[PDB]
Amino acid sequence: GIREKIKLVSSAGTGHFYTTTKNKRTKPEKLELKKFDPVVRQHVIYKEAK
Amino acid sequence: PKIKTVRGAAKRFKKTGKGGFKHKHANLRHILTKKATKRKRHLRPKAMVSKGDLGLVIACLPYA
Amino acid sequence: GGSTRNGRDSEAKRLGVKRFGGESVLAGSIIVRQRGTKFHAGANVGCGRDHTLFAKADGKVKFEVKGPKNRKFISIEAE
Amino acid sequence: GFEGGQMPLYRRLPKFGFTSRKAAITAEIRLSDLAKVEGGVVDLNTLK
RNA sequence: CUUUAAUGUUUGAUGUUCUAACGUUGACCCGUAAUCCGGGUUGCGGACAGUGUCUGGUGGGUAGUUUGACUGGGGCGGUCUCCUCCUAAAGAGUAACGGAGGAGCACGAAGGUUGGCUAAUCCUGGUCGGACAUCAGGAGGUUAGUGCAAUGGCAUAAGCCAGCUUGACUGCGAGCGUGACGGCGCGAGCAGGUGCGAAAGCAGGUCAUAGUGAUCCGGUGGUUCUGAAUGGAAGGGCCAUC
RNA sequence: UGAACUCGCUGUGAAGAUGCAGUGUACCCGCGGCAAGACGGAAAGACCCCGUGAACCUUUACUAUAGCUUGACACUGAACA
RNA sequence: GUUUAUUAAAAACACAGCACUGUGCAAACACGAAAGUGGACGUAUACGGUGUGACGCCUGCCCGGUGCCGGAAGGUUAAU
RNA sequence: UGUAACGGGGCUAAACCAUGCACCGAAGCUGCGGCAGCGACGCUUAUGCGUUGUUGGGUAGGGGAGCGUUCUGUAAGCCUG
RNA sequence: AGGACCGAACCGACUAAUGUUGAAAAAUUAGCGGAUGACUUGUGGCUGGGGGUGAAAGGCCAAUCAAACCGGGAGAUAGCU
RNA sequence: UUUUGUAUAAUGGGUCAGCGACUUAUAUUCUGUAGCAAGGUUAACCGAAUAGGGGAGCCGAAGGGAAACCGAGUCUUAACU
Repeated sequence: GIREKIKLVSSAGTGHFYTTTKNKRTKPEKLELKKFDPVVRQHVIYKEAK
Repeated sequence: PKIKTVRGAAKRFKKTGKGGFKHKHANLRHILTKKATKRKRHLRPKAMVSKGDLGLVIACLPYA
Repeated sequence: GGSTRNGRDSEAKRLGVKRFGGESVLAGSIIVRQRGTKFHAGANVGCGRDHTLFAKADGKVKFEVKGPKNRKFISIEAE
Repeated sequence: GFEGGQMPLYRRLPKFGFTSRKAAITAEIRLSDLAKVEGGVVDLNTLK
């Protein structure tokens, strides 16, 4: 869809991913963006979009 | 001949006691990341037809 | 683009005129691209990102002819 | 469903499947049914 | 791990030859001193052909069908959904192939939060200086600027600048504005948790409005709601998505 | 072929009226001829245009196929280069 | 000579001659749930078919685009 | 095309302008006869009478309610050579 | 000797008058092209409606043609007079 | 009959007398009324027979939830809210 959407997992990798509007097409930059993991209901670091 | 319930409505609605039909509603199957988060929190709960919007629906669903 | 294209209506309305009414909350104004040209008084907030003069308590509208410039006061208070 | 144009309303809305098939073999009774039963026991064993 | 021959061998093709499959537009005899045809006897061909069958290719020779609308007519040109100003009538509703400019994406900052700041333009002075850049002084200015068109606001700046920073949040939501409806726009506030600030206080992005297809289909990752005899399974439902 | 005992000019006009208004004129009914009219009688316009209509014709536009053809297969056996 | 029955009688169609591509005989060509029959009792001096157009004497250029024939050198590549 | 750009005559005032009082002027206003509907005031409750007030042209469509026609029953009745 | 050539019949329907609810579903009148031939005509027969037959005209196929006749599907279908 | 508008030289009348063009079941919602009422109704069919019998089925009386699962309650979830 000309946006090539990315999905990351939490620090612990448990439950489902977090889908995000963060783009990879136009610029190479840091993918860590700190988001909510609903298994702990806490804000944590997010990793690996593959 | 015994009069037929229309397939177009029969496989899209759930009935009630008092009247009005309960259903899942649109815009919650196709490409979710591109849609607003407030909208996705408003479409998660299912929808219902009220008595003022019901006449059009029983004209496709005749039976109890 | 134009001519014509026209840019039909642009969703533009005046909405809040005279004493008005709302159940528990009301918009007060709807006129777009407006910040402080109509100034906030009483149970409301100043215009910004959504252009409204939103009031969080049921009130009746009162209109002034003067303010800090220009910047005429629009008051929303209970009756 | 025809309303002059702009499609019948049900053609905008998603399908609902997943049938349960137990209601046609389910009975519903009020407190004043099976209430005497010749002093016997109510159990659904072999009704034929 | 190369390129290739022979010894061995798997599977095809072309050619030759034999004929316990099948052809003869070969003859003779019998039906019958019948240039139809079968049978009978004997020659000639031969796995070629022939006939049917299935999958790919090709193929109007034949059969059915399609080929959007506006356009002060046709035609070249303009146009169909989304943004913005006047026409537009000092409630409400609003047209033209009237006057005039744009969108179908970008940005991790032009953001959040705390603390600071303020343009344009012209002359004089000045220089690595055939013309832009950076500055100093004087006159003058909420006329510069804003990711982009236009429109209006904007200094208590929403314009640029430094520290920390990601609320470009999850789950809920009283509702508020709008169109005939679908649908579109805005959202107090509560609960969870993290972030800024000494703190009172504040953060669900961007100065606002354009940046995108309802559903049916199937795929993708979790669950254990369902699942035709029932314990598993396939397939569906939810949850999370394309 | 609704009722007919159907005058001219000018106005009125679905505006190019015999017939509505005014004004000038006109014996009635025939017959043999005359022919300016009665938008003469004949044709529920042929013309042109509209139509997501119908048909025919252009054609490798869409779809299906006859025929052609590589492969698989049945009548089907054996050997060699 | 032939001709469009009732609106053009011809510059229309037809025989001549020329060219070309097929066809070895159970020919190529043709109609058909398919025999059979027509090609023909003919034999490439025959037959099929498409052009051009009797006669006399003749017939310049382009093979990039379209089709057709052989290859698929080089590409793209089905079935099973 | 022919009275033909008040329809036409009369008219040098009988035209043009505005002024003062009179009159003519609808199916309505207004009076009466009659009807249906709405509601009061006086007398009276077979239920009417008396007076005053008031509405009554209505087509796409929405409501109310009669008279004939035919069959079937009444009809073993009622009319009829 | 000859699709030579004049001229009737014979085959045609070109010229002008005429007809076109006619003498007629095309011939009444005088001319005209062909007239032993790629001719005509009496009898019998063959080729059949997505099928024939044309020196082949979008000609003709029993009143019917860019596609004949019949009954049936059939009360096809008609955003329309 | 039609239309912005028709005496319309607009489509339709020669005439007498006849003909000539709209059914009700399965299913349903509101209305009217009839029986009975938290109940009403049987279908096909048996039957002395149109009496009586036939409650399978159907509609209504209790919902919430994807469904499992709960019930005057119930779903959503970390959820009190």
